[PDB]
Amino acid sequence: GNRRPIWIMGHMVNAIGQIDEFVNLGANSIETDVSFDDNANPEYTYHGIPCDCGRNCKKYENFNDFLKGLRSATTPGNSKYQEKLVLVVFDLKTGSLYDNQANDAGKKLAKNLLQHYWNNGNNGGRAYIVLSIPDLNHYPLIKGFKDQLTKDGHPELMDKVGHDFSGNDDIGDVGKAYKKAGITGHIWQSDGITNCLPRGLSRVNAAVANRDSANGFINKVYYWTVDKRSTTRDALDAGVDGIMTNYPDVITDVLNEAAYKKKFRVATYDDNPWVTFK
Ligand SMILES: NC1(CO)COP(=O)(O)OC1
Ligand SMILES: [Mg+2]
Repeated sequence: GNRRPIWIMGHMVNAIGQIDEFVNLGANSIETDVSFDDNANPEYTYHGIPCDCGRNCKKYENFNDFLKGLRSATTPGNSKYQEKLVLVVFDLKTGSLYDNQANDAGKKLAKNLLQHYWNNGNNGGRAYIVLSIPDLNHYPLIKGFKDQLTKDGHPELMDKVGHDFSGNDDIGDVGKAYKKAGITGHIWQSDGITNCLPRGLSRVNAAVANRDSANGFINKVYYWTVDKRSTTRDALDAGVDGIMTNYPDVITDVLNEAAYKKKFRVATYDDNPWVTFK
């Protein structure tokens, strides 16, 4: 059959200069951490210690500066345009917020993305965006984000927006969270653990099983963080759609192996990230 399109997701891409670094190593997507201030406004692209093994944890930007850089990287005609960069996952570090600030945080995020990434609809960045939320109880962030885009007069940008709950919750609990949020597509399911620790495939297999069932709710599955060729082959063998990595070149090398070239290909802008692969 057709090759499954694969997102090679650069991990912890939090300084503007790292966007090119990861894309030039083969990533067609990046993951960026978003810290929030005491008012639920996005503040920095900052992960902080502890972080993945082998990585500097403290590179960061003002969030809106990063967005402007991401916009340059994803706007056709810009001198820094990277046609290959087609998906950005924002790892929303909402751990610092009270639960009743989740909706507010979504609204503030939408205002920043609209102003600095989508440029108020004037020739903005073209990448698809995943809002990745680590706590199922923060699902009201999604409605806040959508209602703010709608108030500002750009509800159509939701077409470029998808969803992830990154806490490794039980898959049934995840689906109930989406049901409470009223979400019925554009769903990515993360599964994983820091590259510092070992992990098995039980939950990622269960996520794949949900995605490929007739009435599942997951559209795409990605495994993180994968820095080794053998783990990459395992995750591809299990049928994932995305691999998050500190080393995009390692993933690329496996995908260029002859047996994997026949079954996978690097996703491009015309691969809709919200559509389950068949
Ligand atoms: N959110 C994850 C999973 O997508 C895990 O934490 P992280 O900061 O390593 O980024 C990726
Ligand atoms: Mg992260």
